[PDB]
Amino acid sequence: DTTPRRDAEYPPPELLEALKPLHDICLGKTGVTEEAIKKFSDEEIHEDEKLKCYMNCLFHEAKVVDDNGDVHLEKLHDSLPSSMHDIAMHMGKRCLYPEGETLCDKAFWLHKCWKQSDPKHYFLV
Ligand SMILES: CC(=O)CCC=C(C)C
Repeated sequence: DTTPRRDAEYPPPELLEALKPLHDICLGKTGVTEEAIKKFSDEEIHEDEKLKCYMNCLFHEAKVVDDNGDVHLEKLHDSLPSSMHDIAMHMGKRCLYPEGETLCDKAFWLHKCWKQSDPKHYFLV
């Protein structure tokens, strides 16, 4: 079952809420559209270069990157609500080592990898 779970409990409302202002900042900086974000979240993987940098911006704004701006997966896992701890771990267990030239490339690589592993529970806002 690969259909996206979207209800009052999941994605966690408190997480969506905390991310919203970061979304406003990162959408403003990169010029990505809302539609591009929703389509990646809920339908099919697609390559939009501004979406990739939006994704990178979100990791930075969320303070889950190391000193070189790379995603620090332990910090990301700790920043998630406890209720999604196990799902996120299985979703990321074969996505440990991102490939790509730029920080935007590696951020896209991760998101794509998480979405392929568990498209029901994967989301982007
Ligand atoms: C937080 C997430 O989505 C992936 C984390 C992956 C680990 C801890 C192996």
